[PDB]
Amino acid sequence: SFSGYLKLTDNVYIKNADIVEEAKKVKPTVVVNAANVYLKHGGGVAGALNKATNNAMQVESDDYIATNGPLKVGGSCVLSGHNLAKHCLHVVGPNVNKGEDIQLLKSAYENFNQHEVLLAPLLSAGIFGADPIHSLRVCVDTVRTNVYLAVFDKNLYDKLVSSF
Repeated sequence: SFSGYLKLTDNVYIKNADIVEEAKKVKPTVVVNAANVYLKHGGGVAGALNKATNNAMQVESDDYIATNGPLKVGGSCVLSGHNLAKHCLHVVGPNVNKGEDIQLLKSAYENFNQHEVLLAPLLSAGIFGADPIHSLRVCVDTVRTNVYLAVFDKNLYDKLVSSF
């Protein structure tokens, strides 16, 4: 199972790790993707997860969008985890860099409560533009299921732990 995590709360754990490498090692039931409404996995965590699946995640996602249309900001969908996990929970956090409402970050984290255990990134962090310290706070105050957070950046990981 998950190893090397620092326990933050009863159910939230954190590790300085590449979520792709973490998924390949653990092969969790659920890996969370930092998705956009179109499921266009171009950069950040989404681009990295999609590249690890040899673009199979993007092919599957384009078929999902053709059938269902875009997700809502704060919403999610469950798709295959391919070679990374049993399932991928594509969750759309607000992108501050597109003027999206940061209060939708709580709604985005509520999607995690439908899964008993998840490997996840901090929603709306990185290229989505939100403050990762705020994202971790919303995560701990919203997610009640077991969430194993992978923070790629060591300097950000240290700042998150030291300011928690």
